[PDB]
Amino acid sequence: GSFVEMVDNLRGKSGQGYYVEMTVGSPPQTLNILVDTGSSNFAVGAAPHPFLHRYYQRQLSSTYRDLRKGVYVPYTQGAWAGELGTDLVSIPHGPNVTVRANIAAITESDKFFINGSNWEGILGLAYAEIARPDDSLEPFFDSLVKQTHVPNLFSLQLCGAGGSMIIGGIDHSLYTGSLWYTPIRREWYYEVIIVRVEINGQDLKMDCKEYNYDKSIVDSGTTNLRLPKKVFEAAVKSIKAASSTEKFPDGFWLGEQLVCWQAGTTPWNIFPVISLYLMGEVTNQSFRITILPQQYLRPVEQDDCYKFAISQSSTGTVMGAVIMEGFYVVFDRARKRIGFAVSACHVHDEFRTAAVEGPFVTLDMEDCGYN
Ligand SMILES: C[C@@H](NC(=O)c1cc(OCC(=O)NCCCCCN)cc(OS(=O)(=O)Cc2ccccc2)c1)c1ccc(F)cc1
Repeated sequence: GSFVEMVDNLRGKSGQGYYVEMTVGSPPQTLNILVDTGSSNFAVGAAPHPFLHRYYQRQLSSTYRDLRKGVYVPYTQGAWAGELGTDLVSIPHGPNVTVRANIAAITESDKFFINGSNWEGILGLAYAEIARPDDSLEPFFDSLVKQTHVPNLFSLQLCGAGGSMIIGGIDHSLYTGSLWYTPIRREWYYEVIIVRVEINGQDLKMDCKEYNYDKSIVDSGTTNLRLPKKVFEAAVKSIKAASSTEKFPDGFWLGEQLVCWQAGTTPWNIFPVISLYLMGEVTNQSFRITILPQQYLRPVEQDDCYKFAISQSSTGTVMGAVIMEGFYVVFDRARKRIGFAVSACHVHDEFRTAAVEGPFVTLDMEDCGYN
């Protein structure tokens, strides 16, 4: 395909975050940057840190421009403090352009960087509304689109146990079947609306407003499929019931205890598939994405240990890596929609595969959103 050079430009397959190489400053300073659709700030470690192998050295960049303003960004897991500036930025295995972007030099941090993760910064791909200090600090992708010809669209193929980030388009070799789109409800986080949830085909039977209580987002920076407390509780009960041929401790379901199997003997078959129906592009029409235990049971560095990766949240549903690793996801910003298609690299077995199917009839989907 025409976008071949961007294929396989991500790393972090069996790791702690998917990252892409980004070259900043002049002379060139390339760093590993976490791909995060759950935030909107581009920031890079700029001082030595125990978990960082390399960092941004502003004094060595002749093109660096100090903005003379501090910036602080808290996340679900950790936070960092830094200094704002702008510099030249290019993505070697991404678009063939170079833009001057806002860059936050991370000088201090608390539980942000992850030991052994190999990434030294973060690329917040969400919208300006949630950028810090405020929405006036233009995010990287916004700069890319405004300064260049690059189409306002990117797509992610996260390959778990690194993947491809196609910028400006789509590569058809990354998925099979059809692409199904759900509207981006509002441009801040990549917010979507979930209208129905099934465990092995069985409806969880909860008011859809509960599935999006507060909000539902697609976030490549979050490991798990996080669900509102009420939904999490009902989901776990149903999953346990469907996998009753085997019993596991309560801690396993809370992500506190790991369960290991002899190398290559994990009974994937005893666990149910999980389906999330998303609002479609046509009135009263929806489609569903289905993941396998290979997606929600994550390996932990002759024993194969796994952690149940569906957890609870008090800030809404978060469709993280657990969801994204089963699909090729198209962030069509230009048409305010997110597309899903079965990923050509998703992990499965000879009996089941992840799926994206439709259409389905779902009424009153507009009422599912939180106001
Ligand atoms: C990068 C990594 N992300 C995480 O481990 C990560 C990020 C989160 O919130 C967003 C956030 O903090 N974004 C800010 C950027 C990340 C900062 C991390 N301190 C929440 C989160 O919590 S969780 O519900 O998934 C349970 C959990 C906790 C710790 C480790 C694994 C799983 C885990 C990640 C690992 C694997 C992936 F496939 C994708 C992402």
